[PDB]
Amino acid sequence: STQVRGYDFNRGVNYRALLEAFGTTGFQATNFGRAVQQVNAMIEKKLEPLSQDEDQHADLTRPLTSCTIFLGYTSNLISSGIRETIRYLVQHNMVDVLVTTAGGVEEDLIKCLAPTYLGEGINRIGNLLVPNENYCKFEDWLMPILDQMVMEQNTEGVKWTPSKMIARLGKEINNPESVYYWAQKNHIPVFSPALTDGSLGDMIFFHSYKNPGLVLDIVEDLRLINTQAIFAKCTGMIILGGGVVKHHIANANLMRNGADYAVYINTAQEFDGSIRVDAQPVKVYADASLVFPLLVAETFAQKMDAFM
Amino acid sequence: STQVRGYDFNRGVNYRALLEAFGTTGFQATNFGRAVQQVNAMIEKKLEPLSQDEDQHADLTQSRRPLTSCTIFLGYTSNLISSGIRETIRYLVQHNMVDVLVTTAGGVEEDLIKCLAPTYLGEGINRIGNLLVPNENYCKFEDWLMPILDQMVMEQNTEGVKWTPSKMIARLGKEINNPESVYYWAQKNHIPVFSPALTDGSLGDMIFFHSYKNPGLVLDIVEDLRLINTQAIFAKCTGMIILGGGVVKHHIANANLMRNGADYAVYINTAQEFDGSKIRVDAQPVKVYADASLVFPLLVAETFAQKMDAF
Amino acid sequence: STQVRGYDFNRGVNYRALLEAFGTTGFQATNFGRAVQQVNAMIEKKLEPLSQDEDQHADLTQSRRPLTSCTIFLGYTSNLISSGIRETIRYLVQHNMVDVLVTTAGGVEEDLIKCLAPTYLGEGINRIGNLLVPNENYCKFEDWLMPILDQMVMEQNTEGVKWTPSKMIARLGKEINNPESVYYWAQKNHIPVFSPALTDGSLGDMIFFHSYKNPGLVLDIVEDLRLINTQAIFAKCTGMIILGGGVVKHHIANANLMRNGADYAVYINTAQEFDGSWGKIRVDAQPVKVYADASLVFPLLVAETFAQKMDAFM
Amino acid sequence: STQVRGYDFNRGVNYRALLEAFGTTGFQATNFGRAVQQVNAMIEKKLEPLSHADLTQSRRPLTSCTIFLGYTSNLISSGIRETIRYLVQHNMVDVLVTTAGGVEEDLIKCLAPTYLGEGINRIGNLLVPNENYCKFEDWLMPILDQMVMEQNTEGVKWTPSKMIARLGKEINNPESVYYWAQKNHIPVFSPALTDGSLGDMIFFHSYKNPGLVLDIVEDLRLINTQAIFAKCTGMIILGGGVVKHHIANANLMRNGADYAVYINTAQEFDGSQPVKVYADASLVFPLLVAETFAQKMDAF
Ligand SMILES: CC(C)C[C@H](CN)n1ccc2c(-c3cccnc3)cccc2c1=O
Ligand SMILES: CC(C)C[C@H](CN)n1ccc2c(-c3cccnc3)cccc2c1=O
Ligand SMILES: CC(C)C[C@H](CN)n1ccc2c(-c3cccnc3)cccc2c1=O
Ligand SMILES: CC(C)C[C@H](CN)n1ccc2c(-c3cccnc3)cccc2c1=O
Repeated sequence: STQVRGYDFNRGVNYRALLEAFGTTGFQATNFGRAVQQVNAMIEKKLEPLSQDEDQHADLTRPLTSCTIFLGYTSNLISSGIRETIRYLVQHNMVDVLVTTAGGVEEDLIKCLAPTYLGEGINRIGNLLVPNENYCKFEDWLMPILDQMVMEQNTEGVKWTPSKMIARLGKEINNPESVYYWAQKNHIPVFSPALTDGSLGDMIFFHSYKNPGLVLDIVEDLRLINTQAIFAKCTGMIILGGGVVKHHIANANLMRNGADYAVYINTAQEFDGSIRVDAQPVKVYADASLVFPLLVAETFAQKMDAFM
Repeated sequence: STQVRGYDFNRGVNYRALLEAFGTTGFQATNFGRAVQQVNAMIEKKLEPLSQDEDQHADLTQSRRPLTSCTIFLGYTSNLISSGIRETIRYLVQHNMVDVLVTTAGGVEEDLIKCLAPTYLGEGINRIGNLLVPNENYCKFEDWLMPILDQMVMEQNTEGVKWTPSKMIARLGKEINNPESVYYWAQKNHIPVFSPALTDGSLGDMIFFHSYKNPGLVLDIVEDLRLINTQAIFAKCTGMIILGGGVVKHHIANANLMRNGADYAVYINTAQEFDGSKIRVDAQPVKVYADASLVFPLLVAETFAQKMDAF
Repeated sequence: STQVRGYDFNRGVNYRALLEAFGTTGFQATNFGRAVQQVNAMIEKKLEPLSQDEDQHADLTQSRRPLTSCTIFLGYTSNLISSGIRETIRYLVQHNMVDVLVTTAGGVEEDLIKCLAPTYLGEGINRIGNLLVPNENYCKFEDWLMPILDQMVMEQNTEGVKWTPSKMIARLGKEINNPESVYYWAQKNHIPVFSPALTDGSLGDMIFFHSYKNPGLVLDIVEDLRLINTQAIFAKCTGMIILGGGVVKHHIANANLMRNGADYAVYINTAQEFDGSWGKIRVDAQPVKVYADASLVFPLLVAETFAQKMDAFM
Repeated sequence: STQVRGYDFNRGVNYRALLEAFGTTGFQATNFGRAVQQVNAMIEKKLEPLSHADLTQSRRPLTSCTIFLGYTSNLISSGIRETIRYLVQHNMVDVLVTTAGGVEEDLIKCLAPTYLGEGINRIGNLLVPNENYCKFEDWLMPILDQMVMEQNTEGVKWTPSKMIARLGKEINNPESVYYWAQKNHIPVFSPALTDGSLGDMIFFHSYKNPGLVLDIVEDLRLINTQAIFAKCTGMIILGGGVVKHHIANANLMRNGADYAVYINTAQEFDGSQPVKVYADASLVFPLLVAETFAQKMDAF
């Protein structure tokens, strides 16, 4: 059994030892240390070379690795500075699939046009402020792209889905601060059935009266996200801010393995009800704005050289 | 200014007086009393007669549902459909007391599955909090669903049907043909159901599996985007009752869309604010910080169920 | 196995059937139904006829309260006394439906102050969640309190009184002499009130100020430690109803003290577990926890339990 | 206005820059950055040279900022016990306040360890073997005998703070928070001292050796004189509302806190300017100390 012991500041400030001491500190500090262990296990799996046999399985679809990592996050984390943390992972191909919620696409693209501010015509998101002007700049940028998307649908047989639209918006924003710029550049698909539930939806709706008939099919994206999970050698999940992806994915009939590694960081409670098996997930009960940068510092950022 | 005073049990037990006394009890009891007041205000607005030969904008809404003086949006998380709140929601939909439903992944199939086999109390099983759904329930559902999915794909070819989540949910409600089903009553009463996340759970696993046996099903979210927005834009007045989480974010006022803010908005959930989880403005919402499994039946008893005669 | 089924409003509004249907609704509704079952079992145990040597228990407990077949401890946070749940608690104490009260800093003075001036709904003021207590209410209480503290110090110094929080709370309840007061009824019915944190808030500010005018008041917690323990040790059976937080931690079973675990334990609060917040001794029964604001749940619980057995307490 | 921007890991892992970037990250990360600013302001005030003992009835010399450190007992069961012990060891705080269990869980750890989980006492994901309490009871009983004798023969008027100082002196172990508090004349307040296991043992002891008195009114005067004679007041309150923020009282000559940080996961909705970080203090408090007190070790 491991004894409870906190970091001793009589040693001075050794940041690596202080962060490792979370594991023996207890409560959510211990969950954080278990999350670091799970994510380091994911990364070490991902960096294992595929055999010529495994490599063959992999190509039945970006290059397959030994661990396909799904990174799911709520839109609020894109409004926060965690946008930079996510952009870094996507930029360096450290994760394979993104899943987000309503607002999670446009809040990244808008930040390329105008900043979000700290608080305590304004959109308030917790202690953040997005001036209404930011949405106006975004709408002016978006409308011509929606025109091209409808023309391509009608003249070049394009069958749009949320993931194909998000790839197109990332290509158009053409800005290395953008999560979605890097995802499309690095062939990391982005899934968001809720893509139209917020401001981007208001704009697509408005656009549809002057230029009707845009179709966004969710069933083709249903097949694409499943293909990422079914053809994976191994599956990891890092899910932030809420239940963006429920942990139970193991499905014998679909040939879909459970995740070998799963980390959840959120402040949701269980009490109101909010093939390889599904591994026991690690849950850190904490604001991901605090915890996710610390997790990335102790895991992905330690293996930067291997992803360059 | 209103004095804090709880119900006096020396009066014995008058449930109406006990429930009204929540308003002066404080903390979330007071919020419950304010939620009762807001929903009763919504209902009284809805029951106001609408102006003579009123422009329906049936051509603008593409809906067969007649306009009332207050369009009520009822949003709820799937977990509430697994709970007994399924019965509470089914009652409101059955009596045309709400106009639009919005739900999350699982919120459709957990209602339909309960028509085939029961969900059980806990403490091959799917655990949802203290509830248990036997895996066999999903097997029965899949056997029932596959032939309907076949008909839906063929109707794209034979009838020019352009499926959306709302149109699929109405079809599944018609097929289940069971008056215990929320979705049976919604399609019978022309109450549309919106759920872009329709395919994110077990129903999605089945649609995915079916799509290799019978390819072609398209579910378009943009036509549903237009349908849900036109319900809010052509509303004379808007009410929102949102349960279990942020199924719908409160700020809907949009001058460019001529979309009024809600005049009345009630939220019942246990989510925290601290981690960030011309047109009429968005009225200040009432939030009751509580499990909707406790609060929603009490809310309905003191509001909709009091005005059953008018519906 | 019990099927999940909510109340069907097609039956109309039958409040008793609606409240019973919480049991089959799931999530915290089911926990509420379990809490009603546990409290009804506590009350039915309490109402079972006893035989016992009255003088004998009295000399061991140093209490005038007669033993029943179940000793019920009611614990609550001070915020619930600021709320309308003050009326709910006062009712239970008035009718001798509970045996012992335990509260936290503020839980005594917020009841006494309401006898002098009202607390108001919000959304010089003390804000307690969405409640407002005007600062003037505390000034009226201070004016009322100072002469009583003078008498308490005189009785200590001339009549050998050894003050404890429970003895002080009984004296304040006697002095307020107002049937709206929880503490008026507790002292009238010989229900002791325990609060080691009695002086951590406004009442403490006033005791502190008074000690400059009239020094040497002693409030001993060790004699109260013995009084609360003897209530639990000489209990035939123990129930706990704990509101608003962990006012009393549920594990009380102690072989060395001959202190039985609770046979029935109900907790109503919104606290989380995640941040760490010989067949002769009865075990600690598994508690029922309802994750809910007690301001909503406690009156419903009382309606379906204690209020149904009012006849047996007359 | 400050722009929202997270730490860019393209810059590599620079821990000081990463921790500062919490300030511009938003949500509770921003609150953490504000908490570091408030505590650094407290420390800078405390280290200002000053231009009392008969008024406070304390041997502790006044500084330019009196810091009250309040914490729930669960944090003493956690590894935050080490973080608290460090601050007390180096006289970086002036007054401790805790809740039921917060004294004995420090002393018991000097006799036997607490273990990680997921005859055992469970405290969240921590395990305290029942034998730990048995070793503590064996150690405690002789001290209680001496305390009652000193009361009855040497006129000692015990209070929770005087008992906690005595237990810290007796444990005589530099891993103990309460050892360092009594060594450094840092008083510890706990009216709830007897609500838990230590109370069970004092109660048991009272049968064979009756009449121990623990007075709370003398402690009421001692904690107030710490606040009244303060030039400036800082509060660091962990795990819950151990001390409510509003202390300003004109009639008592008691100033409000100039600086206040609260770290806990309590919600305001059921009725349970300071900086509040809504977070488990087991995660946040070591980071806060690393960027504040530990940076100024030389000055202490
Ligand atoms: C993780 C997935 C491979 C499996 C899992 C099965 N429950 N699953 C599927 C889709 C899925 C989607 C989705 C659906 C359709 C189109 N675009 C995205 C979105 C969010 C979560 C999931 C999700 O959790
Ligand atoms: C409530 C709505 C009238 C406006 C509001 C604007 N933020 N809005 C829009 C769509 C919407 C949708 C949606 C989108 C597309 C297809 N089916 C459903 C789903 C959930 C929430 C919203 C939602 O909150
Ligand atoms: C409930 C009790 C019989 C036993 C239990 C043992 N853990 N216990 C004891 C005292 C106790 C007290 C107390 C202490 C001293 C004076 N006045 C009140 C206060 C709050 C909780 C408890 C409490 O939880
Ligand atoms: C911080 C204090 C100077 C003033 C403040 C006024 N509300 N105050 C007082 C006592 C106090 C005590 C206390 C009381 C008596 C004996 N031992 C400790 C415990 C906890 C918090 C407080 C507390 O918050």
